[PDB]
Amino acid sequence: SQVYFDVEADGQPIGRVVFKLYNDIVPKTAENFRALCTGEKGFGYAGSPFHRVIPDFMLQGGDFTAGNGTGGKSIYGGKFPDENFKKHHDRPGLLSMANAGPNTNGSQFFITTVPCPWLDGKHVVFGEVVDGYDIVKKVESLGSPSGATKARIVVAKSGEL
Repeated sequence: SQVYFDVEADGQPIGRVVFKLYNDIVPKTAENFRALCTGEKGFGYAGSPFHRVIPDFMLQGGDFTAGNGTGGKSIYGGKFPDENFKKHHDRPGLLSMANAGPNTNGSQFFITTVPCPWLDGKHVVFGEVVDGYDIVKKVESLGSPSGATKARIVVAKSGEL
């Protein structure tokens, strides 16, 4: 599956980021993300913020309940188990699940901007950027060491190709 994000910084349009999901390696993790992009469950990522952007590290988002890192939920109810760890954080431009330790996957995710081998076996990798890596770069340059954002960066519209 390929899904997309239309990103905006303080009401202003930046561009569309397109992702391919590893639906034949991590089918349940890729499905959570796909369904949250389309909003077909009546809830999902449209309108949700990138609440934590660390330059030369990653972009963290997906909290569509509270917007600050404390919320969000998966399509299976609450949190779900780590599906597997077959893919590694070996290149920039990967989608990987945020969590609160083992088997606590919900809706939060991050996008890497550098190889992160120290996250292998801790975070489930389920996709990569196939188009718009330059909008990831623009968003990244809006962050800070602390993760605080210089602008309100929102996933204004999301969907599936």
